[PDB]
Amino acid sequence: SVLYQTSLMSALLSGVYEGSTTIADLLKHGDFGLGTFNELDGELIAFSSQVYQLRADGSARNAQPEQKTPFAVMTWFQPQYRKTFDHPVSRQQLHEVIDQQIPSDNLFCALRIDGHFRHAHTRTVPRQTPPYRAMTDVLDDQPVFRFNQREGVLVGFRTPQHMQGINVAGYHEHFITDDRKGGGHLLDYQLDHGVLTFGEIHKLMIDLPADSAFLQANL
Amino acid sequence: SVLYQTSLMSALLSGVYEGSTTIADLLKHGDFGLGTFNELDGELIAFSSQVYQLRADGSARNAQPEQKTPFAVMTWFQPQYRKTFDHPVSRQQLHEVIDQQIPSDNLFCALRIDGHFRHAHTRTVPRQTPPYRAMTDVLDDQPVFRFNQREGVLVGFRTPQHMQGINVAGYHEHFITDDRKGGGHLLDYQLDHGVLTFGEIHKLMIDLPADSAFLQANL
Ligand SMILES: [Cl-]
Ligand SMILES: [Cl-]
Ligand SMILES: [Zn+2]
Ligand SMILES: [Zn+2]
Repeated sequence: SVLYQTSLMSALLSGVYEGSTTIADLLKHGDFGLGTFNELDGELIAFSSQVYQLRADGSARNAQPEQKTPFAVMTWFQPQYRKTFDHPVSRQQLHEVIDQQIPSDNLFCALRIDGHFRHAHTRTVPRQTPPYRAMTDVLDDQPVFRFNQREGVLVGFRTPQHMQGINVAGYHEHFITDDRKGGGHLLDYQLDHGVLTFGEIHKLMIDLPADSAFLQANL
Repeated sequence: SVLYQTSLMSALLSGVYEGSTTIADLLKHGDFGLGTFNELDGELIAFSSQVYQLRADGSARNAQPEQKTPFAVMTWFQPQYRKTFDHPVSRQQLHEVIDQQIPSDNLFCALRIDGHFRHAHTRTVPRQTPPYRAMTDVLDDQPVFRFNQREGVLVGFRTPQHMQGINVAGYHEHFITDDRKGGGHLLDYQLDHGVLTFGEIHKLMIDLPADSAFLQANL
């Protein structure tokens, strides 16, 4: 298993909000992952090669193969572990299960949950036009959506602290509903019951783009 | 071209001085590069699939395929640029030639020089036994070797500042003499005349080990 990363979080945060990488290009290096759309028009969630666009209004829709991303992380998901929960468990409790099984912070984890969420709180970036506001100011203004008692899918990664420059350090998780019409970037959640699958990943490929914005960015 | 990195500089600097990766394993992902030997017994230089061990006494010898490394960076060298110097040029002048041609700090460069060095100043780490002294104290005690008016080969990489956690930020260059009996990790040099070949690299593969020392290291 290889975590295949398109560009750098530092480049995204510097104001490089467009890339030439398509959703079809992402699915060449995985069936599973997360990322951002061109102009920061929400974020993607991918699992079993199905890709959805999650937008700031709490909506999900099928991603089109031609859509472009300035940043993404994909893998061929090959989980080594399965745990079924018949009783409610919080996000932080689920992370403790994963951290106990993969206690080295120096490895990546990929995690998926299929089940019934008591709640799933989401906040997703809206489409930006330059000159760009500070990301923290954009997030202050974005409403949180609260999915209550919903069946759905969670996709996430755990990133080592030794990667903080390059990627989201810690857990990054996205959510989509069973009907695939709702979801977002997760702030917190509680699983009422469902199945966790996850695995460790030892290999990271970083693919730096050629666009002039990336090349001329100050990192 | 892919820069293939075995482990992390942060893990090496934390005191993880042994890996299970062999020189033969390194040559599976390149013909060119740099790295460190188990127990920090000097450093390797590799070019056209020839690999040499450079030790603290200023000696070079052929590396054996079974020797192990805790850290290395290798590539299939595919230079896009060639410049011949008929007149003396310093290391810092040569770097200016490369930086002008590949002005984005956000890309990697691989560089090779074949030619006659006015001087090549080297300092190479000696074999360490735990408990380990601070790397800065070890370097303070290591003599500098000065190669004067020698034909030889330089191998090096330029690492983006956006990678400082993971790798040597900036230029990392090693030197070996024509007779392959002398060389080391370069501090400074001047080329009297010779040929520079170099290329940009957009892709980095980081391969994290499984040994308990790496997994239990604090990074
Ligand atoms: Cl709620
Ligand atoms: Cl000298
Ligand atoms: Zn997200
Ligand atoms: Zn060196």
